[PDB]
Amino acid sequence: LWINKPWVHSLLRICAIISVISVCMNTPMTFEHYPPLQYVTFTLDTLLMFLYTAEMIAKMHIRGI
Repeated sequence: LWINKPWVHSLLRICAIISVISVCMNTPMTFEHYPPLQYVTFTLDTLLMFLYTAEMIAKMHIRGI
């Protein structure tokens, strides 16, 4: 349906790459270097978690648990 767009899956893949980058940018030394990076990765993780939870609950609305 709306969440099964041909390009929305590419958006999800790009989001996964962004999540990989963010988790690669989560170190005590990196945060000490740039606490702004700490805030940025927190916000990115929050957005990605929101999107992935939404798509998971939408997907499970059709297929059984």
